[PDB]
Amino acid sequence: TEDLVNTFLEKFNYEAEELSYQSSLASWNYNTNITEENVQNMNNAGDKWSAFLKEQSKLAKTYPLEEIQDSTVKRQLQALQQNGSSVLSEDKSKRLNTILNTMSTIYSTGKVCNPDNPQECLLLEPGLNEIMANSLDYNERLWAWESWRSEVGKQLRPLYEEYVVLKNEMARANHYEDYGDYWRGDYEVNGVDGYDYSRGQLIEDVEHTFEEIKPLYEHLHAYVRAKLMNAYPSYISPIGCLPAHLLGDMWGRFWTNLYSLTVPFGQKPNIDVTDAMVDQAWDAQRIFKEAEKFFVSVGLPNMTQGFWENSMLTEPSDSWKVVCHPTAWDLGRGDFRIKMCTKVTMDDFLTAHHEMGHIQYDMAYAAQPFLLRNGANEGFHEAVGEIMSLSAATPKHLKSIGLLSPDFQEDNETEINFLLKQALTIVGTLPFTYMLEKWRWMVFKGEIPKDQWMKKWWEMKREIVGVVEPVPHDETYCDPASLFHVSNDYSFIRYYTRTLYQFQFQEALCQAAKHEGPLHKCDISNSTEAGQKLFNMLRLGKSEPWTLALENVVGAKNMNVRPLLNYFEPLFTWLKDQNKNSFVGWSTDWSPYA
Amino acid sequence: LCPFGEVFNATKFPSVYAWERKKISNCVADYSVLYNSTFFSTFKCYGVSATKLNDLCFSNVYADSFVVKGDDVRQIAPGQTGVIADYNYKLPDDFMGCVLAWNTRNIDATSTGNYNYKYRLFRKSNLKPFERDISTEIYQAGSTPCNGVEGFNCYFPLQSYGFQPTNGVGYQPYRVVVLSFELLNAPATVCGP
Ligand SMILES: *[C@@H]1O[C@H](CO[C@@H]2O[C@@H](C)[C@@H](O)[C@@H](O)[C@@H]2O)[C@@H](O[C@@H]2O[C@H](CO)[C@@H](O[C@@H]3O[C@H](CO)[C@@H](O[C@@H]4O[C@H](CO)[C@@H](O)[C@H](O)[C@@H]4O)[C@H](O)[C@@H]3O)[C@H](O)[C@H]2NC(C)=O)[C@H](O)[C@H]1NC(C)=O
Ligand SMILES: *[C@@H]1O[C@H](CO)[C@@H](O[C@@H]2O[C@H](CO)[C@@H](O[C@@H]3O[C@H](CO)[C@@H](O)[C@H](O)[C@@H]3O)[C@H](O)[C@H]2NC(C)=O)[C@H](O)[C@H]1NC(C)=O
Ligand SMILES: *[C@@H]1O[C@H](CO)[C@@H](O[C@@H]2O[C@H](CO)[C@@H](O)[C@H](O)[C@H]2NC(C)=O)[C@H](O)[C@H]1NC(C)=O
Ligand SMILES: *[C@@H]1O[C@H](CO[C@@H]2O[C@@H](C)[C@@H](O)[C@@H](O)[C@@H]2O)[C@@H](O)[C@H](O)[C@H]1NC(C)=O
Ligand SMILES: *[C@@H]1O[C@H](CO)[C@@H](O)[C@H](O)[C@H]1NC(C)=O
Ligand SMILES: [Cl-]
Ligand SMILES: [Zn+2]
Repeated sequence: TEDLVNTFLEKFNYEAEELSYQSSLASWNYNTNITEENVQNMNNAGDKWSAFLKEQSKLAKTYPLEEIQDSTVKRQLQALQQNGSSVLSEDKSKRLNTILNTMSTIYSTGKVCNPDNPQECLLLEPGLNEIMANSLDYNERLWAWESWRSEVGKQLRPLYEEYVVLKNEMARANHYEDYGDYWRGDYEVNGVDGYDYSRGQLIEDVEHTFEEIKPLYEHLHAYVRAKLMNAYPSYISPIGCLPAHLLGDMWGRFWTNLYSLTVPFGQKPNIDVTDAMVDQAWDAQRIFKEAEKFFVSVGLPNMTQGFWENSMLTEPSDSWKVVCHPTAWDLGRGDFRIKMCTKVTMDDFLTAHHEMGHIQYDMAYAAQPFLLRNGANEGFHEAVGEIMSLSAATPKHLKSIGLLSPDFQEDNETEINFLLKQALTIVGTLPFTYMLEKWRWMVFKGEIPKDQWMKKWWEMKREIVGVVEPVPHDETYCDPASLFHVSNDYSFIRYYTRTLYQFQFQEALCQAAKHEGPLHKCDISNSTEAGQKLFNMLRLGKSEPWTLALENVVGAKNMNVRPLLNYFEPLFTWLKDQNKNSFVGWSTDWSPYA
Repeated sequence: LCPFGEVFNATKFPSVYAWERKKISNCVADYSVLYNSTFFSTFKCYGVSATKLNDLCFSNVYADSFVVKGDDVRQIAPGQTGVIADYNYKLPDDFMGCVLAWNTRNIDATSTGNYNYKYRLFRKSNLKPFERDISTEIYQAGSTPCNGVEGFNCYFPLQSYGFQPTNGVGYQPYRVVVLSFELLNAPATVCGP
C-alpha cells in the first residue's frame, strides 16, 4: 500500500507538470495582454488544472496517510488530500462563487462622486487613494473615508453575511472548527516530534509576540499623534485615539504617507536620490544585472536565460496592454520570469531585489517533488524578498555600487529619519494586521453576533490599534469588507508573521556575515557564509516543516519578536525621550464626534 | 567512410523508451568531427580517452540515438538510478564508450508543444544493460486486475515530454548519441588513420 502511493504520485507529479505549466503559460499571456481572447484561454487552462486537483485530491484521500513511513512521501500525499474541500451543494458553491465574484467586482468598480462637483466621480485606485495619501484637509479626507464605507461598504454588508455562512459550512464539513480554523491550518504541523504546531498555538503566539510590540507602538503612536496635532489642529486630542481618516491611506494599514508630517529631522536631505539617480539612467538590464550580482556575491546562482528572454523588464510599445503589479513568476519546467511596470526609478530598484528574491526561492526548491515546491509557510516568501530590499537600501551598498556620493554624511539624525520612515510602514501595520484577523477569527468562530459586527470592530480599533472612527457606523456598514484582502477572501495574518520572520532572517544572515554595527546598517553583500545559511532554507521548500526550515537559518522553532525590536531599538530610545512630555497610551472613549 | 553523419545529423530522432541502434563496421572513422565542435554540449567518454581514441582500432561501434530533457542527460552514465536509466536506457557498469549530447530546442521544441517524445514511467523490474522495452500494456501497481482499460492503480506506462521553447535548460530537449565501443576476438574492423 505504501508502494501504491509512490506510483500514484509519480503520475500526479508528471501530469501536474503539464497542466500547471499550460495554465501558467496561459495566465502569463493575459497579464501581458488583457484581451478577452487571452482572458478565455487563461481561464480554460486554469479550469483544466483545477478539475485535475478535484479528482486527484479525492483519489489521494483513498490512500491512508498513517500507513506511510517515508516522511517525504507522507508529506506529499497529505498536501493533495488536504486540497480536497469538495463538500458542498453544487448550487450553494455556485452561489458562494457568485458572492465572492460580486464582492470583488463591487470593490474593484466601486465609485464615489464629489457632492460639491458631481462631475468628479472617483473610484478607489486612483482617486480616493490619492486623497487619503496626499490631502491635508480633514473634511476632504473624512468624505473619501466615509464614502468608501457608506457606498461600496454597505453593498458588501449583506454579501459578507452570506459569505460567512457558506464558508463556515464548507469548513465545518472538513473537520474544521470554522473558516478561521481553515486559514490557520497553514501553520499546523501534525507529526514530526519536537517540531509540531497547532491551529490554536498561532493565536497564542501572535498575541504573545504582539504584547512585546505594544511599548514600541505606543511610543510611535504618541509621537505621531503629537505631530498630527500640529497638522490638524483642534481635531485631535492629546490623550485620545487617532481618527481613521488621518492615517495616510483608506484604512490606516500603513503610516508611510505620514512621513512628511512626522519627519524627525526634516532639514537633512533624503537618501532617495531617485531624481538624480534617474540621470544615471543606465538601463533596465543594468538594474536587474545589479540585482543579479547581489545574489551572486552572496553565493546564489545567476538568473536563468529564460529570465533575460521571456520576462517583462520594461514596457514594450503602446499597442500592447500590460498589467502593472510587480510579480515574480515560477511557471514550472525551469521557466522563471518577472513582470513589473518599472522605469528608471529607485523605489522599484528595491522591489527588483524583492521580486528577484522570490525567484531565488523558487529556483532553489525546484529539486523537490511537485507537491513540495512552495515556501515553508505563507509568510516565508515575503520575508525572503523583504530582506533583499532591506540590504540593498543601506548607504554602504549604495556607495559601493556607484549610486550614492562616496562621501555621504551619516549623522545620528539621518539614522532616525530612516528608521522612523521604516517604523511607520513596518511597525504601524502590526496592530492593524493582528486586530483585523482577530476580528475575522472571532466572527468565523461565532463569537461576534451579526448585530454587533461594527460595534466590536470599532471597539477593537480603539483598544488594539488606538484608532477611533470619525463618524459613528451602525450595523448597515461593513468597514472590514472595504479592504481588498477581506472582501476578496484572503487570509491576513501572513503579513504579521512574515514581518517577524524577515527580521529573524536578517539578524541570522547578518550574524553569519559577522556584521559589526546596528542591524539596520547591515548589508549581506559579498557574504558567501550568509548565503549558505539562507540557501539551506530556500532549498527545503515545503518538504520539511516550517519550524525546521526556520530553525535552519535563525535557530528557533517559532516566531521571535526580539529581532524586530532590536532593529528599531535606536528609534525606540529616541521615541521614549521625545514622549517624556507627551502622553503614551490612549483613552478608548474619546471620539471626534459627540 | 563511417556513416556518422547519418546518426548525428539525422532528421528524426527516436524516443528514449524506443531508442534506436545502428551497427557500424568496416570503415575509416574520423572522430575529429566530434571533439572539435562546440555543437556537442556534453561528450563524456567512459572507459576510453576522448582524444586518444582517434589512433585506436576496434571491432564495431554501436551508435544509440534517443532524446531526453536536459536534467535527464546525467542518467546516461554507468551506475545511475533515475527513470531514464531504470526503465528506458541503462548503461552497464563496465561501459566502454562515449556519451554525446547537444541542445535541440530550435529543432525538437515547438511553441504549441512537442509531445512526440515519450518515455517509460512505470515498469515491474529494472532494465538490464542495453535492454529495450516497447510494451504499452497497462501497468498494474495494485492487486485488482486492470484488464485492458485504465483506472484505479492501473496506469498507462508511457509518458510524453513537453518541449516548448520557454522551458528552462533542464527541461529543454537534448539529442543523445551513445557511442558504444567493444572488441570481440577479432579486434580490427574500424579504426582511425
Ligand atoms: C490546492 O492546491 C492549489 C494548487 O497548488 C498546487 O499544489 C500545492 C501542493 C503546491 O505544490 C503548489 O505549488 C501547486 O501549484 C492551490 O491553488 C494555487 O495556490 C498557489 C499558491 O499555493 C497560487 O499561486 C501563487 O500563490 C502565491 C501565494 O504566496 C502568490 O504569491 C506570489 O508569489 C510570487 C513568487 O513567484 C511573487 O511574485 C509574489 O510574492 C506573489 O505574492 C501568487 O500570487 C500566486 O497566486 C495559485 O494562484 C493557486 N491557484 C488556484 C487555481 O487555486 C490551492 O490554494 C490549494 N487549496 C488548498 C490548500 O486549500
Ligand atoms: C553535420 O553537419 C555539420 C555542418 O552543419 C558538419 O560539420 C562540418 O564537418 C566537415 C567535415 O565533415 C568540416 O569540414 C572540414 O572543415 C575543416 C575546418 O574546420 C577543414 O580544414 C577541412 O578541410 C574540412 O573541410 C566542416 O568545417 C564542418 N562545418 C560545420 C559548420 O560544422 C558535420 O561534419 C556533419 N556530421 C556530423 C556532425 O556527424
Ligand atoms: C564586494 O562588493 C563591492 C560592492 O558592494 C565590490 O566593490 C566594487 O567592485 C567594482 C568592480 O569589482 C569596482 O568598480 C567598485 O569600485 C567597487 N566598489 C568600491 C566601493 O570600490 C567588490 O568587488 C566586492 N568584492 C570584494 C571582494 O570586495
Ligand atoms: C502581447 O501580445 C503580443 C502579440 O500577441 C498577439 O496579440 C495580443 C494582442 C494577443 O491577442 C495575443 O493573444 C496574440 O497572440 C506579443 O508580441 C507580446 O509579447 C505580448 N506581451 C506584451 C507585454 O506585449
Ligand atoms: C554566472 O556568471 C559568471 C560570470 O559569467 C559565470 O562564471 C558563472 O558560471 C555563472 N553561473 C551560472 C550561469 O550559474
Ligand atoms: Cl475600517
Ligand atoms: Zn514580492
